[PDB]
Amino acid sequence: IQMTQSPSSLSASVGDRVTITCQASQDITTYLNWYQQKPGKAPKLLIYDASNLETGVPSRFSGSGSGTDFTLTISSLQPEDIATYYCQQYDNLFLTFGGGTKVEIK
Amino acid sequence: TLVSGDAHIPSGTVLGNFYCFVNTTIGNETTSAFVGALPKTVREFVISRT
Amino acid sequence: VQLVESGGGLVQPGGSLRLSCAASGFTFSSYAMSWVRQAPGKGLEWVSAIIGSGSNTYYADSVKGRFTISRDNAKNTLYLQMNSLRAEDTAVYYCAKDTTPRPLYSSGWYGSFDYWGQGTPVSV
Ligand SMILES: *[C@@H]1O[C@H](CO)[C@@H](O[C@@H]2O[C@H](CO)[C@@H](O)[C@H](O)[C@H]2NC(C)=O)[C@H](O)[C@H]1NC(C)=O
Ligand SMILES: *[C@@H]1O[C@H](CO)[C@@H](O)[C@H](O)[C@H]1NC(C)=O
Ligand SMILES: *[C@@H]1O[C@H](CO)[C@@H](O)[C@H](O)[C@H]1NC(C)=O
Repeated sequence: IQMTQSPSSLSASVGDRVTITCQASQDITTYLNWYQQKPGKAPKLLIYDASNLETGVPSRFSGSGSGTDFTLTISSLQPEDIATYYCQQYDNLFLTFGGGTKVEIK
Repeated sequence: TLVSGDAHIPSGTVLGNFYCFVNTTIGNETTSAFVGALPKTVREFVISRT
Repeated sequence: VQLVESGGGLVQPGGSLRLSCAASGFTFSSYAMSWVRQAPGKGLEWVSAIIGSGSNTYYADSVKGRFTISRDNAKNTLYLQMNSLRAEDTAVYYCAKDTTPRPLYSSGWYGSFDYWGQGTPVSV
């Protein structure tokens, strides 16, 4: 399985509506995770099953998609959200991560 | 009832005595949930990690 | 819930290491665990995973046959055995915990890591 996320990087102002996509090159149906890794720290889980928001992250985040196309959105990009985001499938136990995507404020 | 804020107060209650609540925050979100009532006078307070 | 890794260091190519990761704050034998590494300035790559019982173990092809995963449920310790290391094996290794608890008599799926360790460096 291969994953590709676009864009590789992006920059937006505080309060904007950043959107990052991921595609699976194979039918994944709904099995997708979204992680967030701030610089120098361990990642955190944000969304599981491609749309189920985790119990300890604010509702600013949202995720949607099915099959081969998926998308993660930030309703109002706050300064705390500067990090790298990853998509990871688990349809096959030899699970693979994506290449990542970096956000920036201006 | 202004301080409690939430409208989900169970029926059968009597207005005129103190009811205890809990406010739970999840980031920028706040919810009020009813837990029950407590005696008028307390002598010891105990809370566990669980 | 807490995860702490140890055993990182510097070893010559062809050497071996004894990566270890202690777990506390949750029933250890109910969750599958996996090791995932991050090469310097690169994306995360999954290395190996083991279910709660230990009967089933999976490895990525870049590590297949060279490494060996194990777990000791008696004292909440997850191990990773590295053998015949190469140059591209250098990275930061994290031990991760799955989110789905499963019965000890079952063998099942995994892949929704909710907790991660601090990570430890490995240089070759
Ligand atoms: C717990 O949350 C409740 C809402 O269920 C709060 O009650 C409201 O608080 C806001 C913010 O101060 C006021 O503007 C409203 O007038 C309050 N009442 C209603 C009916 O909405 C309450 O203040 C919170 N309590 C504590 C102790 O934190
Ligand atoms: C609330 O408590 C005060 C305490 O002085 C009491 O006087 C009042 O009657 C109570 N309110 C209601 C609505 O019963
Ligand atoms: C929560 O959001 C509201 C509306 O954007 C804002 O006024 C408030 O200050 C925010 N507070 C926190 C703690 O995020």
